[PDB]
Amino acid sequence: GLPVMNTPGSNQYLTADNFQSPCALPEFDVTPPIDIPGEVKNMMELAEIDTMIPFDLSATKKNTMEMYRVRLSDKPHTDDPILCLSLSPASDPRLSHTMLGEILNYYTHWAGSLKFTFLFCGSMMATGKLLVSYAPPGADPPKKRKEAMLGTHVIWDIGLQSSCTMVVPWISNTTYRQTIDDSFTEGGYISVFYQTRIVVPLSTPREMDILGFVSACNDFSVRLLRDTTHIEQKA
Amino acid sequence: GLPVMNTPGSNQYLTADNFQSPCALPEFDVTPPIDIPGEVKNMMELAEIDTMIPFDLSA
Amino acid sequence: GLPVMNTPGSNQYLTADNFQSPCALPEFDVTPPIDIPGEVKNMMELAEIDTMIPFDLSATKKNTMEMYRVRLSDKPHTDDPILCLSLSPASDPRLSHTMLGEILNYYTHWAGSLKFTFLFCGSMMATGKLLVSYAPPGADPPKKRKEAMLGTHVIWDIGLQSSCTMVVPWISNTTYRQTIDDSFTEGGYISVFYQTRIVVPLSTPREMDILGFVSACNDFSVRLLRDTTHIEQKA
Amino acid sequence: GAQVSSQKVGAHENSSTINYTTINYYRDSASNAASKQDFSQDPSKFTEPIKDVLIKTAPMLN
Amino acid sequence: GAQVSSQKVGAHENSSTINYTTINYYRDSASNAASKQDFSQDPSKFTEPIKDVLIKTAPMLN
Amino acid sequence: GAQVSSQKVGAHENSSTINYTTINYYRDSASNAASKQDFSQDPSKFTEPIKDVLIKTAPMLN
Amino acid sequence: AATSRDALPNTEASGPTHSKEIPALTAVETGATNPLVPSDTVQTRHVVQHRSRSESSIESFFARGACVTIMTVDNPASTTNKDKLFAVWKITYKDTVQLRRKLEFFTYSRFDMELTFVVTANFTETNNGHALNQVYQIMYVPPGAPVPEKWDDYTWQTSSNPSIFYTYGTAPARISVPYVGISNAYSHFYDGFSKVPLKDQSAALGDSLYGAASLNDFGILAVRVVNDHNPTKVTSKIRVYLKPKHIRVWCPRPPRAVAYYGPGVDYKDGTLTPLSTKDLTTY
Amino acid sequence: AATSRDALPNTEASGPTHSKEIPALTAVETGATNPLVPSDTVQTRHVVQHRSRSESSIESFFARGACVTIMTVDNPASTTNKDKLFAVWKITYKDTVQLRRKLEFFTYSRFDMELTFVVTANFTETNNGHALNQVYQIMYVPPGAPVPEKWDDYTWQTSSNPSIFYTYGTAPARISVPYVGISNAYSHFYDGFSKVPLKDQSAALGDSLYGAASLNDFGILAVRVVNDHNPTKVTSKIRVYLKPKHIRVWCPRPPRAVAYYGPGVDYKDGTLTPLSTKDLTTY
Amino acid sequence: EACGYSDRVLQLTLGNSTITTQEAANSVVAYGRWPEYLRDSEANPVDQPTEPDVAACRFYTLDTVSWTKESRGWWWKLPDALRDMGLFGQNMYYHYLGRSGYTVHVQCNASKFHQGALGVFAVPEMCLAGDSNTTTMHTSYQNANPGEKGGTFTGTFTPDNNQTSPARRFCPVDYLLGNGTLLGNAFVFPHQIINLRTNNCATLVLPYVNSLSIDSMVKHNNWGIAILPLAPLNFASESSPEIPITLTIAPMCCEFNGLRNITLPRLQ
Amino acid sequence: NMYYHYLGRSGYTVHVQCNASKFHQGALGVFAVPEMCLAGDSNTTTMHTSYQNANPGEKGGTFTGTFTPDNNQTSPARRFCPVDYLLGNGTLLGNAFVFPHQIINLRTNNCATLVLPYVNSLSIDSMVKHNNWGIAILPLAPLNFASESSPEIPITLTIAPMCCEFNGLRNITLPRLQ
Amino acid sequence: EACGYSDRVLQLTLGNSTITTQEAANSVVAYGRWPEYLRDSEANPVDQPTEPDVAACRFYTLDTVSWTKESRGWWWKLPDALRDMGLFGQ
Amino acid sequence: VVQAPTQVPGFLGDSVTLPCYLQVPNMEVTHVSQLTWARHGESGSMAVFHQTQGPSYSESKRLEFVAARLGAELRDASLRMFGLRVEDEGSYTCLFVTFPQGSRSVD
Ligand SMILES: CCCCCCCCCCCCC/C=C/[C@@H](O)[C@@H](N)CO
Ligand SMILES: CCCCCCCCCCCCC/C=C/[C@@H](O)[C@@H](N)CO
Repeated sequence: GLPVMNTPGSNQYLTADNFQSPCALPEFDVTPPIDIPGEVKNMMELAEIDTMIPFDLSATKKNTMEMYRVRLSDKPHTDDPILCLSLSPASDPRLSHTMLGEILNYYTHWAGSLKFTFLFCGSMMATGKLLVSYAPPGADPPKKRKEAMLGTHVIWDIGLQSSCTMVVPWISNTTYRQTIDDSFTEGGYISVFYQTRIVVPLSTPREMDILGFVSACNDFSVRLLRDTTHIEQKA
Repeated sequence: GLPVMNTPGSNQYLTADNFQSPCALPEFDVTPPIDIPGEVKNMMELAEIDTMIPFDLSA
Repeated sequence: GLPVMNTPGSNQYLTADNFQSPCALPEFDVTPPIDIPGEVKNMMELAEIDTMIPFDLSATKKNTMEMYRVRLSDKPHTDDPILCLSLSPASDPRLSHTMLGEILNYYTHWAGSLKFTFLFCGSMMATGKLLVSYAPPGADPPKKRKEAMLGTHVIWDIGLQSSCTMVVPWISNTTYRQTIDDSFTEGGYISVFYQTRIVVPLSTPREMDILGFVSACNDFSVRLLRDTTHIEQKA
Repeated sequence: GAQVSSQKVGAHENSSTINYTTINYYRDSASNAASKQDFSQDPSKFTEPIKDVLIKTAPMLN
Repeated sequence: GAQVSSQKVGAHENSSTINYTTINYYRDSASNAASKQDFSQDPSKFTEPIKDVLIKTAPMLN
Repeated sequence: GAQVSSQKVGAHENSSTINYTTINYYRDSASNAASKQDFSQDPSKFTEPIKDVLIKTAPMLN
Repeated sequence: AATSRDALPNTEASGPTHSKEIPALTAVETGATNPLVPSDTVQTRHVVQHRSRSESSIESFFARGACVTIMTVDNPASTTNKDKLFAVWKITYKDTVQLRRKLEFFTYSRFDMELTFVVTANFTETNNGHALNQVYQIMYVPPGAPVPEKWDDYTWQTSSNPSIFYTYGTAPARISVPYVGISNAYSHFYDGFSKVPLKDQSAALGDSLYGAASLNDFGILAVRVVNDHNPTKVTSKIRVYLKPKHIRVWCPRPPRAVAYYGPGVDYKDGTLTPLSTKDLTTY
Repeated sequence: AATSRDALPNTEASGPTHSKEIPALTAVETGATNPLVPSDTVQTRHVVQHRSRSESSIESFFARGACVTIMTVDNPASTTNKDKLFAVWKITYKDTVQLRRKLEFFTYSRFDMELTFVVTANFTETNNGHALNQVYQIMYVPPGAPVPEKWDDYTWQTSSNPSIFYTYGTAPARISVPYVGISNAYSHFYDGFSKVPLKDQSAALGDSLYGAASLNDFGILAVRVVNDHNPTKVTSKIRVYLKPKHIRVWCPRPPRAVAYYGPGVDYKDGTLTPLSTKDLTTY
Repeated sequence: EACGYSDRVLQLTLGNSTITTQEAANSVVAYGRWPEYLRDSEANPVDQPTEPDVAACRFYTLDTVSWTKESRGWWWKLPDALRDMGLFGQNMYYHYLGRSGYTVHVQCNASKFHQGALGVFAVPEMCLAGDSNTTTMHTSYQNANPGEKGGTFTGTFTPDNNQTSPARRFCPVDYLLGNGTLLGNAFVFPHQIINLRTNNCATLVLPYVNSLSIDSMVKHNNWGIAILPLAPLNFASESSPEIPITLTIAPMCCEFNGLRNITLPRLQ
Repeated sequence: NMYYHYLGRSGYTVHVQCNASKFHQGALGVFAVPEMCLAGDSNTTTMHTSYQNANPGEKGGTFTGTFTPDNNQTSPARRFCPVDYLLGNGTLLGNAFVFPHQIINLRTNNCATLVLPYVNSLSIDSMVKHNNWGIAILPLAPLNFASESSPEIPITLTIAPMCCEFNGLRNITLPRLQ
Repeated sequence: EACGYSDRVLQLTLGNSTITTQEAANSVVAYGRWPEYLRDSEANPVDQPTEPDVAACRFYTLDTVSWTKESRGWWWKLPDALRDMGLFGQ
Repeated sequence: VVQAPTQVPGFLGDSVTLPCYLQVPNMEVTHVSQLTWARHGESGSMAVFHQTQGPSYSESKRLEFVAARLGAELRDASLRMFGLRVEDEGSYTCLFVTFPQGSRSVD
C-alpha cells in the first residue's frame, strides 16, 4: 500500500466544501432538458430589475396596498420634504424588503451604483416640477430643498414621459458596504421635494399618488454569502 | 508518507457503490465460457416478448 | 479503492506545518490591493534602521525620557569610561528593547556586524574628541582608555558633521550567537571615552547630552524563530 | 496504464465532452470494478425464433 | 484524463498564472464536483422584455 | 498541472540539485499552501528616505 | 463568453451636457427598467473596475450544504414492551424553511443532488451500562417498493434498493444523486391538480389536493440501527444535509415574505404583517 | 530578483587608509541611517558569505499557527434546570497577546487566513456514567445573519452560512479563508471614528468609540454540541489556532512595550515601567 | 417613422379578429420568448398533433369587469379562462394533452381628467393561498377555476371557520399577491402598467411555460393573469367614479395530443 | 473643501521651524506617524476618548512625562494621556525612528522638512471622521542656553496640503467640535 | 429626430446636478457666445488661477417666488445672487 | 444569561419606557456588549436601537436611549418611545452580542 499521512481537516464535514462522491443511482436514464423560457444565471440579474418601494411604512398604512403610494397635492410651494430615506439598501425598512434588498440580505457585503425611478400616477391635466436628491454621508441629513439642492440631484419635470430616473452613484470610502446598519459604511440620504408645485385645473383631482422603484446598475455586486433574517422557523 | 485528507463518505458502505477489491483466490484457473444458446444483454429484451394476460381475474 | 498505508505523523497537528485546506468562502469576490507606501518584505529590514539606545538605565533615570541621554561635560581629561556596555544585542537591558533587540528576541540565533552611531546634542561653540571602543571577548573588560585603545576603536572628532559611526565587526568563534546571556557565545565589550576633553567658551553650557543609536549591517541575519519574553498574558 | 473514458452527461451546470479516469490496482480481473460499458442486442432470438424470416407488412401465415 | 485550470488569484504572497488540478474518479456526472466555471448573461429578457428595442437617450414613449 | 521546484539543501547525506513536487487540489487561491518562495528588497525607503541621495564616503551635511 | 467571475464594466469619464437627449426621463408603464448608469445623470471620472459577480452566480448562491430534516431512531433493551424505533422520512426540501425559501426565488429548477449525513447518538437513562459502537442502515425506498414495517423485516435486504451502511464515529456519510425528475425540470410550483373532477362521476372520487402532483414525488428514506437490542437504551439522531449541484433555474419569483404554512403557498392568520412602522419623512 | 533565501553579501578584503573620504562621520539629523560596513572603519579580510535571511521573511516570521481564543461549550443532563451551554465568539486576534504583538509590528496587513480547530472534552461530575462520541458544529455567522439563541434553534440549519461538523477524537478541524476585508488592507490601527458628531444634533447621537471602525468587523463563530442531552454531563473546549498565509505588510511600527489593556492602544497605571535598573558604566 | 409610425399606436391581427389601439405603452414579450409550436427534438407524445390554427388561435373577449375606488384587484388563469371559448375550448376538452401561448390584451380607457394605475401581471404557475387555517392546499377544483369570469383579490385575510362544511376556496390578499409574497416585487414577472394619464391598455405576448414540453390543460393552469390597482381610481371630484376593464385574449401556436371522447368536468 | 465633501484624500509638506544660536543646546525629535492612535486618560474604561478631545485642531495637543488616570467616574474627562517615553501609545520612544522623521539639533539645523504621501488601508476616505497622519515633536535633548535657568525658544509649524482631491459633494458639514 | 428627439424636451447636466424639461421653447446663448476660460492672449493677473470646476460649476436653486395677478416683476444680479451658494460663494 | 422582565403596560398618552434588563452572572462576565433592538414590526430590517460605542439611532425619530454608554456597564439598558401616537404592537425584541456565547437574547 502507498505510504500516506493524514493532515488536519481529515474526516471533517465543511458544509461549504466542494468534492466528488459515489452515485446512489448508477447508470440512471436522466431526463433531458427542454428550452424553458426565463432562465437565470446570476442573482444580480434579479437585482437589476425595477421593484416597487414601500415608502409610507406609517402605523396605519404599513402592511397594506397603501404603503406603496406616496401622496402629493396641488398645494402651495414649500421647501419641506415629500419623503426622506436612508441609503441602507439591506437594512432600511423601506428598501430591505424589495427584490434588491431581499437578495442583499443573503450577502454580507454590497457595492456599486443604484437607481431610483419615480412614476407619476396623477391625471394628464396635472403639471409639476419635483426635485429628487442624493446626499453622501458625513453631514446634516437634508430637511429643506436648500440643503438637498447642494448635493447629487435631478430636477424632474412632469409631462408625456410618465417617469423620471435618478441615479445614486457609487460614492463610498470603503470598496464594499455592509448589508446592515453601520455608521462606518453609511451610504447617505435620499430625499424628495417640490421644485415649484403640483398644478391642476378645475374639475380635476387636487391630490395624486406617485409610485417609486429601485434597481441596481450594471456596476453593482455582492459578496460573502450568508443566511438571512427575513425568514425563520421558530419551532 | 504522501499528505492526504479524508473527506465525507469515508469508510462508508454504499450497497450501490462500484469499486475495486482484493481477490480472495489469487491466480485461480478460471473455467472458460462456452457458446450457450439464449443469451440476454438487457432486461428490456424480455419485456418485448409477447406474454399472456390474466384478464378475467374474477372471484 | 487505491491501496494506501498510513505512516507515523498521521492525523497530527503541527502548528508549524504547511498544507492545503478547503475554503470556507468559495468564489468570494476578493478586494484588490492598492499600492500602499512603506511595504516591508523582511524583518531584518527593520533591524537595519537606526534606533535610539536607553544607555542610562539607572534607578532614577530608567523608564523616563532621561534614560536616552548620556551626559558629558567641559571637565578635565580622565582615562575613565563615559559609558560601559556589553555586546549582548538581545539580552543586555540597554539593547534588548531597541527595534533591533526586540526583533532579535523573536529568534534563537543571531549573526553579523552591528553599527553604533553617536549624536552630539551640545552647542555649536562646543568642541571635543571622544574615543569609541569595541573589545572582543576573552579578556579583562576595559575600564580605562589605555586598555580600550588596544582593541577595535574610532577616535571621534566633534564638528560640523554632528554624528559619528563606529562599526562593530562580526568577530566570533561560532557561526551564530545566542539571543540570550551565554558565556560561550559572548560578544565582548563596547566602551566610550574622552580622547582629549569637551571644551567650551564663556557664556556657554559646560554640560551637554549625547544620543546613541544602534542598527544592523547588511551582513546581518537571524534564525530559529521563537516566542519572546518581552510580552505576556498572566491571566 | 491509466484508462480514460467519457461520462454520458445528464444535468449540466451553468459551467465539449467530460471524462473520468480509471486505474487497475490488482493483478486479478475479478478484483476489478464494473465497467458499465455494456452492449445491447436485438431481441430476435426470442421475439421471432421462427425458421422463415417474417415481414410485418405481409400475412404472417401464407 | 487530468483537467488543469486557472485560479483567479486574490491576496498574493511576497512570493505568472497559478493552477489547480482536477480528476474525475466516478463514471456518473452526478458524482462530480461543481466546476464553478460558470457564465453570465444579459438581464434583457427581464429588465427590457418589450417588443420594440429601447434606446435610453430617446423618449421611451413616442 | 504539477509544480516542480528546488530545495535549498542544508545537511547533505553521504549519498546535482534536489527537488520537491507540489500540486493544487482546490479552485480557491486561499486554500493553497505557502510557497515560501519570497523576495527580498532594499531597506532604502526606511534607512535613507532623504530627497537628495546620500554618498557614504562624503559629508552627509554639505 | 462572459464569465461569472469577470470584472464588471469600467466607469467612463463623463463631462457636462446641454442636449436634446433625455436618459433620465422615461416610462415604466411599458414594462421595462431604465438601463441607466451614473455617467448618464452626473459628471463622472474614469474608474477601472475590479469587482466581480462570482459569488452571486446560481451555483455559488446554492453551493452550500443545507439541513432538510432530522431523523430519530433507537435501540432499546430486548425486554422493553415498546418497539425498536426505526425512522421513515418522506424525502423533501419543505420540512425546513431556509433552503426552501432560496430554491423558491424561482419557479422551475434542475440539478444533481448531494446528500450528506451527520449522525449523533446518546444515552437516555440515568443508567451506567454501556453500548458497543453502532452501525446505521440508511435505505432508499422509491415509490412502489415494499416500505419497512419492522426494524428487522425482510425489506432491509435491499437486493435492489440503494442502502448506505454508516459506522458511528466515522466521517459523515455522503452520496450523489442525478436529476431524477419525471419532468424536464423540478416544479417548485404547480398551479393545478393530479385529478379531473368528472360530472358523470361521484364528487369524492374526482377530488384531489391543490398544487399537489405525484402523491409520492420521490419515495422515502428508511433509517435503522442494525445492531441487536442492547440492555442499556441508546437514542440516535440523523441530520440530513442537502446540496444542489450542477444546478439550473428558470422564471424568477418574489421571495417568501411571510411565515411558511404547510407544503403549499398557504398563509396563516396573525402572520400577515411582516413590515415595521417607519414614517414617510424620517431617515 | 533577490530571493529571501539568497546568501548575504560577501565581506571584501580592505587595507589601510589615509584619505579625504569620511564614511565614519555623518549627520543623523537628516533622518537617514549610515549605510556603513566593517570594511569602512577597519582593516578586513576576504570572506565568502553563506548566511541567509530566509527565516526572517514576512511569511516565514508568521508561518506559524497561533492560539487566538478558547471556546467553552457543553452537553448537560436533560433534567438540569440550567440551559445547554453553546458558545458564541466574536472573531479577532486581540483576545490573546502573542500573535497580536507580532501583527502589530505593522500598521496595515493583507492575507489569506488559515483556521485550525483543536477540540478537547472531559467529565465534570464525580459520577460514573458514560457518553457516546460527541459531534461538534462550528457555524460561521457573518455580520447581519440571525445569531443563534439556543443550542438547537432554527439558525443551526446553516442553509447559507459556512458550518464545520467536527467529530471528536479525529484530526483537528481546518479551513481556509480569503482576504475578506471591506478595505484594500486590514487596519491594525484606525486613528479616528465611525461617526461624525454634528453640532445641530444631540450629543449622545453623534458619539462613538475611539479607534473603532465597523462595530462588527467580521461577524462571529457560533459553536455547539450536536448530540442530545446526556444523563452524564460532559464539558468541552474549542481552541482556535490562527495562521496568516500569503501575507503582506505595510508601514512598520515599534513593538508593544507595555502590557496590553483592551482592544485599543490604551495603557494602564502600574504597568508603565518595563525597563530594569542598569548603570551607565557597568558591563 | 418620419412617415408617421409610433409606439402608442398598434394593430394586432389573429385569424378573423383585429385589435386597434391609439394609446399604448408599447408591448411586452414574456422572457423575450415569442410563442412557438413543439419541436421534434423536444417532443413527447408520439401521435400526430391537432393544430386548430385560425379556428382557435384568434381573439376571445371575456366578460367586462368594473373598476372603482373600492376595487382590490382581479385574477384569471390560463387556459381556464378560455375553457368555454368557441373552437379552442372544444379542442382543449376533446384531448388528453394540450399546449398554448397567448396574446393578452387588457383594455381600459378613461379621460385626461381621471387618475389611476392598473398593475397588469403575467405569472407562471400562479399558485394562490387558500381560505383555511385548520387545513392546507384544500381549495377545490371548482373554486380554483372560475373560468371566464375569473376571481378577485381581498385587502384582508379572513379565515374560513365552518370546519363542518368548508368553503374550500381561495383567500388571495392584495398586498401579498394572493400567495405569501410582497406585491411591490411582482414586477420581476412579465408585466405592464396601465397608467390612465399615459395609456389605454396593456399588451402581453405569453409563451408556453412549463416543467414539461406538453401537459394536461384541464388539470393544470400554466399562466396566471393578475390585475391590481397600484394607484386607486380617481375622477374630477366624483366620490364614487367608475370605469370598465375589458380583457381580450388570444391563444397562439397552440397544439393538441391524445384525442378521445369529450371531457365533461364537474365545474360546480 | 474638506467639510463640503463626504470623502477626501491628501498628502503634505510638513515644515517645522525652530531657530536659536551657536550658544544654545537641544534636540527636537520630529516624527511623522501613520495612524497615530493615542492612549486615553481612563483606567476603568477603554477607547473612550471623545471626538472633541481627540481632535484639537490647529493648536494641537501635548505629551506628559507622567501617566495620571482620570478618576472622576461620574463625569469623565474623556481625553488622551500621552506619556512621552511611551510615544503616547504603549511603545518605547527610542524606537519611534522606524517612522519617517528628522531631528532638529540646534547646533546643526534651523528646521525639519517632511514630505508626506497619502497613507491608508483605502484609496480615499472620510477626512472628518479619520486622521491619516500624526505629527509628534519631542525633546530628545532638553533645551539649554548659556547659563539662563529658564530659557525659551519658539517652534513654528508650517504645513501644506498636496496633490489633494475630494469626492461626494453635498451640504457643508458642521461638526460638534466642543 | 424620426427617432424621437425634440426642441421642447431637454436634459442639462453640470457636476452632480441634472435638470430635465418636457415643455421648453428651445434655449438661448447670449450674443451667440458660449462661456469660456480666460485665454493667455487676453489674460491680466499673472498668478496661477483657481478653477473650482464641478465643486462650483453646478446648479444652485434659489428661493422660490410667487407669481400673482398683482406682481409687477422680479430682479436679480450676478454673481450677487449666488454669493452664499456652497463652494462657489466661498 | 438572559433575564429580561419587559412585559409592560405600557401606558399611552403618552409616555412610558421600554426597559431591557440582562443581569450578568457572575464569574464569566460579558463583552463586547453592544445592544440591539429589533421591532416586530415590518422588519426589513430596521427600527433599531444599536449601541457600539456611541449610541446609534436607527431611524425611528421618536426614541430616547438611556444607558451608561460610550464607556461600558454592561447592559441593563432602558429605551423610551415618544411620541405620542399609538405606534403599537406588534412587538419588540432585545438582542445582545458577546465575546463568549451571547450573540443572542430574547424577544
Ligand atoms: C441511499 C440514499 C439514496 C438517496 C435517494 C434520493 C433520491 C430522491 C431525490 C428526489 C429529489 C427531490 C428534490 C426536490 C423536488 C421537488 O422540488 C419537487 N416537488 C419538484 O418537482
Ligand atoms: C467555518 C469557519 C468559517 C470562518 C470564517 C472567518 C471569516 C472572518 C475572518 C476575519 C479576519 C479578521 C482578521 C483581523 C482583522 C483585523 O485586524 C481588523 N480590525 C483590521 O482591519
